[PDB]
Amino acid sequence: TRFEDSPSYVKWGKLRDYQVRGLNWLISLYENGINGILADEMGLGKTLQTISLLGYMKHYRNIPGPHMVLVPKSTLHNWMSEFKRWVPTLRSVCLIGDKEQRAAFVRDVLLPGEWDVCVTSYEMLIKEKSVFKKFNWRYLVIDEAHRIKNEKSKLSEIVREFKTTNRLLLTGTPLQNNLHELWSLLNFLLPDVFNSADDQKLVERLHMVLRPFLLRRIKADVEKSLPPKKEVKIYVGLSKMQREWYTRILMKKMRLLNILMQLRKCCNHPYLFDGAEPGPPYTTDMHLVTNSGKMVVLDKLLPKLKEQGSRVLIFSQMTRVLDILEDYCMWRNYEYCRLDGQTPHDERQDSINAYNEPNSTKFVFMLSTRAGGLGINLATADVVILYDSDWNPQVDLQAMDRAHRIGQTKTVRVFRFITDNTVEERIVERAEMKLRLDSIVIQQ
Amino acid sequence: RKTRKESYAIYVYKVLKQVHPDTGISSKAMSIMNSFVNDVFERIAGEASRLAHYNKRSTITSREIQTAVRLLLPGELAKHAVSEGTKAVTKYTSAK
Amino acid sequence: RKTRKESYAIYVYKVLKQVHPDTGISSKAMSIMNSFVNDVFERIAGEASRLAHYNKRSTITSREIQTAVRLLLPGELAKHAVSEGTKAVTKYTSAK
Amino acid sequence: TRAKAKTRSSRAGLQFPVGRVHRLLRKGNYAERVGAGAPVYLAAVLEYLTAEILELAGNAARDNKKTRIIPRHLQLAVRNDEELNKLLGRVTIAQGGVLPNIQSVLLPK
Amino acid sequence: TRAKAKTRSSRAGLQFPVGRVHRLLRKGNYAERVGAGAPVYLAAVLEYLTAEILELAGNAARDNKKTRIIPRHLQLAVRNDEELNKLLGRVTIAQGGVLPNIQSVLLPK
Amino acid sequence: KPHRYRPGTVALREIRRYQKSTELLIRKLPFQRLVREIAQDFKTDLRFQSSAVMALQEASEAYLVGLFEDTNLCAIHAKRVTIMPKDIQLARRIRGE
Amino acid sequence: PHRYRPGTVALREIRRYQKSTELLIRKLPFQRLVREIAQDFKTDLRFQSSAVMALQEASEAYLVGLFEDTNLCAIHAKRVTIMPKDIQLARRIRGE
Amino acid sequence: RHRKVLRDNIQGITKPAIRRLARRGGVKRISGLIYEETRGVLKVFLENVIRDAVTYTEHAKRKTVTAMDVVYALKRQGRTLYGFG
Amino acid sequence: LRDNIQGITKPAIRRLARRGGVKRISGLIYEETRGVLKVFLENVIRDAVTYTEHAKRKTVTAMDVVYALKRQGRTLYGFG
DNA sequence: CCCTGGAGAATCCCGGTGCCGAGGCCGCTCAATTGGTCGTAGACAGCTCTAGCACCGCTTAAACGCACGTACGCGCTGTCCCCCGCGTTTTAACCGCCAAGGGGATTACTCCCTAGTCTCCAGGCACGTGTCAGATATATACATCCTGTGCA
DNA sequence: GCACAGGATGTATATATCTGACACGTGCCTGGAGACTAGGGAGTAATCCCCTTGGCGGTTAAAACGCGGGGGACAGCGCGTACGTGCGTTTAAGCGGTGCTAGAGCTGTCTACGACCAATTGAGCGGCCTCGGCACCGGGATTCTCCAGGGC
Ligand SMILES: Nc1ncnc2c1ncn2[C@@H]1O[C@H](COP(=O)(O)OP(=O)(O)O)[C@@H](O)[C@H]1O
Repeated sequence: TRFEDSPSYVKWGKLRDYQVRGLNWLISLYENGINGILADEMGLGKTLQTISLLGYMKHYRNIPGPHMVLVPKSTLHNWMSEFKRWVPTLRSVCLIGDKEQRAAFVRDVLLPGEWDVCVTSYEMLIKEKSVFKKFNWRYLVIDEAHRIKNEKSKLSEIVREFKTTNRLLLTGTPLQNNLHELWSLLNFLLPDVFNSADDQKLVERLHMVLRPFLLRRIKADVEKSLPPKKEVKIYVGLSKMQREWYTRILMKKMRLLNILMQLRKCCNHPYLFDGAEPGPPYTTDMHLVTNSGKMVVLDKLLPKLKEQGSRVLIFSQMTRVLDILEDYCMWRNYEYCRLDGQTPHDERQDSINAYNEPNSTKFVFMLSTRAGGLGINLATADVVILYDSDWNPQVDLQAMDRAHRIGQTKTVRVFRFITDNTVEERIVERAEMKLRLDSIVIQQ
Repeated sequence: RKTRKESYAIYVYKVLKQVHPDTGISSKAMSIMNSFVNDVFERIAGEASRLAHYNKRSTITSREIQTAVRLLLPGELAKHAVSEGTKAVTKYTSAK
Repeated sequence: RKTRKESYAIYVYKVLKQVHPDTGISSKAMSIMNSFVNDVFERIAGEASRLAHYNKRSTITSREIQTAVRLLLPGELAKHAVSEGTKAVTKYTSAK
Repeated sequence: TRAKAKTRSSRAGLQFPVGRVHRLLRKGNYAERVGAGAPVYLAAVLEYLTAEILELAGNAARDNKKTRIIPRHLQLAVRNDEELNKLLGRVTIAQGGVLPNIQSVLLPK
Repeated sequence: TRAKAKTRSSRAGLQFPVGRVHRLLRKGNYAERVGAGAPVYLAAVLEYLTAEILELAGNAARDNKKTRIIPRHLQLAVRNDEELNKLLGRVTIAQGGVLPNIQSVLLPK
Repeated sequence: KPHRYRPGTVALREIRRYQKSTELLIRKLPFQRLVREIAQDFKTDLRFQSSAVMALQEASEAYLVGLFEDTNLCAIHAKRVTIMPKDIQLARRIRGE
Repeated sequence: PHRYRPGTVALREIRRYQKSTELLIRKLPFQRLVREIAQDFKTDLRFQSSAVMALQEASEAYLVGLFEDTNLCAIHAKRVTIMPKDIQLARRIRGE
Repeated sequence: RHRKVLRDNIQGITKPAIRRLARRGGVKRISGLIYEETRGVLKVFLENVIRDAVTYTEHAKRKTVTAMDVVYALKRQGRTLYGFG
Repeated sequence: LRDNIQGITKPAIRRLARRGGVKRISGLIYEETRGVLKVFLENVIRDAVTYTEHAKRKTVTAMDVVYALKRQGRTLYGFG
């Protein structure tokens, strides 16, 4: 009883079934005067659905009101290109650059009022909050809505300060740690409906409450590809130096302030501590692997996988651990590619393109777990090694799906290294609780 | 409910309105004024206690306070402060 | 016979006989030593009183005295004085 | 019956807490006894000093064409006055700056 | 009956009066209460400082071929030791004089 | 050909500017790292408040400004315009440090 | 006739007076000066001999320290003669 | 087996910062050897103040240094500071 | 009384300078030194007279002088 | 243009005098002992807000390295007058001595001023809350350096 | 070799906007005021005698005055060097977030051990005498230094 086919304003393509039904849901949401969250996993055209919604609201309903889209800086060019490609009728402008460019833009394009859609970023919004305050915005779209999940944050406060008539949250994972984040998002959406702080008494009541405010479609509508991932947990034991340092840290000159943060890397590698490594000569020979159980298992596994399918991704939460891994790979004469927070943007693209060549000698790609900008199409890999585990299960899920992309043709192995009788067991238990909460709430 | 913290801010504000009716004062300047009052109080009280100990007494009187004021303040300030304190003591003892 | 005056003269003489067994002192030097003892006593006691007021206590203890000697004496003197004072307190606790 | 309460500050004509001064004197471990007129004298002295500093700071603020006193105005008032400069010689005022002063040999010629 | 009186100085093995120090602390308006170990600690510190100064002064008097310590010897001992010089930097010793010291520029070339 | 001020007019402009302002002239993060390094030698496992480091920075800047004033006076006494370690050491020696 | 060069006798006097320990000002003129200065603050004042001696000792020490600092200033100026400018610089750096 | 040191923390007080302090002091020309001397003087001053502050904190049976401790240390050194309590 | 600062003579000032460790003295030093001595003595005597008046005595004592010197930061050992 | 050779000053070595430090004796008052009690600080439990540790992203001001030119620090020289060493004459400090009286120091007595307690109430402090002063931006007007250029 | 005009730079001045901290209003509770009783501290009077002041005479060391000369202060000059000024590049500071835990401050309770207070006392410590040894004074013979003249 709604738009059953691709609209007329959309050019260069016909919208598929999931996006047309999502557009129908957004139209019904606007008609009923409700703001909602669109969580269509990671890559089934959420941008396309938002663009189609804006085109509908401009054409089929003669309301040319201003619209704002908040996006990460990395996605600005993609958003503008998509706006020019799919719905060229609307006028979309972007605010980027330093003070002179910002002032020139606001004086030339923004203030006169020829624009219809504004595609800015978080930082530019914080810089130009005073200028943006004046307009009476109609539609406020927030890509990667998990950015405002924490109240008392400046972005959330500023975005709530604004004056709007419609809102739309665009996230991939709404629930990450606890229901307070979901309440914050729903408070931004409908402050009147949700104003207080907070399987029939639960689960079902949550589902029936959140159903008219959420629309999620897991990556199973299309499928026909993407062999399922196999996850194996490998348990390792502390080496002698790891055991001694663990006991010394627990009982108690280097400072040990965050004891959990010291126990962590102590599980990763004692070489991260000052003075644990042997003397000044500073050689790299066989006392690096034997001093860490994870290193021993990794040295057993990597040659095996290289004789096997190879193309292994190693995700870690520590750049120091990445340095030690780089030293090990250089000793073993593998090909290591590194992607880190300190890697410049040009180097990132070159590294990913070189690792994704149709025939390349690259074997190990080393990434920081959260350094990815939710892109990085490493579809040529086979094995994902989580050297260290994060509290947030969604971060690990994204690390895994950087190799579980659409272009994948071979099933992926996820090797999760866990130390026995350490704090990593507590970390894994916390992650399991969070993942179970997220599954029972959203995934069902 | 946070604990009670005592300060001279109310009285400094009263004196500010007395001497410059259309004037304000920021919070950091209030902190500076409070610290100044505390420091001067401590100096005068310590000098008076030392005077009492020197003269082998156990009571801090207006004589001790006046002598401490004369010892700590440089000249014109000292004499004007002596006049002010004598006025206050005379008014206090007049009918109270 | 006038009033009685207290001095550390006999104790200073005992210390001098302990240190240099066959040396003497003059009246002026003894007066200087008495003044020094009084001055150091005043400094340490005043600093301990300030510490007690800062921490909102009501008692001067060996911890206050130790902190005061750390604050007032420089370096090696502070270390040796702390060692000697701890020794004295330990012996007084054991023997009482 | 019971007469209405009147503060010692009101009876003395002061804008400072004579009673709080008395309590602080008795709690400060200065002497075992405190006279009746000593808190009055001390409150009057503190009031005079505060009035002097505030008047000078307000004059500085009016010179800078502002109606709120800031630590810069307090520093400008404390300096430029010999009495208060001598009284507060060893005192540092947070973000109070320094007096404008350039030595004559450094001036161009 | 009553046991034989033993001085707290004898109990602590000190040559300085612990009871006198305790009375001075109580009469000095330093705090409401005084602990048992504070007089002992203070007496020990005073004894150590006196011993240090007397030792240095006796050595100086020995270098002057004298048997009595005079203010000149005390001043020499204080000013020739860095720690005691820092402790007594603002102190003038009567009839103590100055250290022999001439700047190298003033010596004949 | 390009415009250039004489060697010393920009210095006088900077003197006037920095004697007219009240801000802190030392970078907060480097100063905090220095403070923590110095506190390491006295006690490991030490934590600081934001007010403590601010007070330390204020006191240090005031001390250095006063020292520089005395140093400039000594340099002028030596019939010079450039301040030197000789002037700094003389100022410290006279002050008693 | 034998005549020493201009500066050898000065060095001899320097060594002699740095070895000695007595007062370098005349006691009766100093006492007259002290009494004259005391006439400004109170009338018919009486003094103990020890009070005048202590005042003279303090004056000697203060002037000796000031002259040391003045000599250092003169050496800094690449001079051997001390000057009122050197004295003023020493006072200003000291904080007086 | 990877290591990389950055710099001494005393070098964080930079030459332009020392120049700004000298400008506020009223200095026109600055010698090139002034900066190391100033760094040493600052280090000594901070060492004294921080030692006194840490002594106060240890007496209070605490592991956190407070503005009160800093103020008390400065008052001990004779450099009373107004504006922090 | 009057004309008493001149009782502090040039030979005495020279002896003080020699103990300070100076070789050559300018001719204008003596009046400057007399002024410095006057200001120092005035401060000390003012404080001592304040102490004596508080004690309600007609005599100025060495203890009063010592207390004045101590409150000026110039502690003197050897008089009480 | 340093090496003897005299003078002048400082230093070691004896011998006689004085007065002050070290010891010894008396008397009193202050510390040691014992007993009793209370209240302060140690110990514990719960809450809430900040600080530390390892990361990521982004923006942009500030540090950094470099080169050129120019005041300036620094050595060097000459001149002159000023301070210094020495001798002579004047002066008042120093020391011993006497004399008189003012005021410091002590004691006895008593009263009145402050500490401590119990009631009672109102003034100050934490908590909300609104709105105006000051910061910031933007565009002119004016005051300052700097240099080239004409001219006597 | 000077004095002025103009250009360029920086700085001061007006105006409009916006925000977050200051100033005000409210409840309540904790500390200040009111009235009263006890007790010891200090005020007052009187006495003693120590110490302070005043005066004098004789020595003599020290200050004042003058002189003759060399050394230091100060002005001028010349140079080559290190610092100021401006510019383009790079770095890291600063701001906004994640994820967790302990530290610290507060409020509120309990409880027990150490410090205060009082009565008795006996030994430690202060004051007064006394005497003998070290410090001091004076005198003589040495060693070192400093200055001048010249044959080095
Ligand atoms: N023309 C298209 N329309 C919709 N989805 C597409 C299109 N082309 C590719 N995709 C899918 O989108 C995924 C990545 O796109 P993404 O940037 O996530 O878009 P969105 O942010 O809209 O989900 C790829 O895995 C690909 O399968």
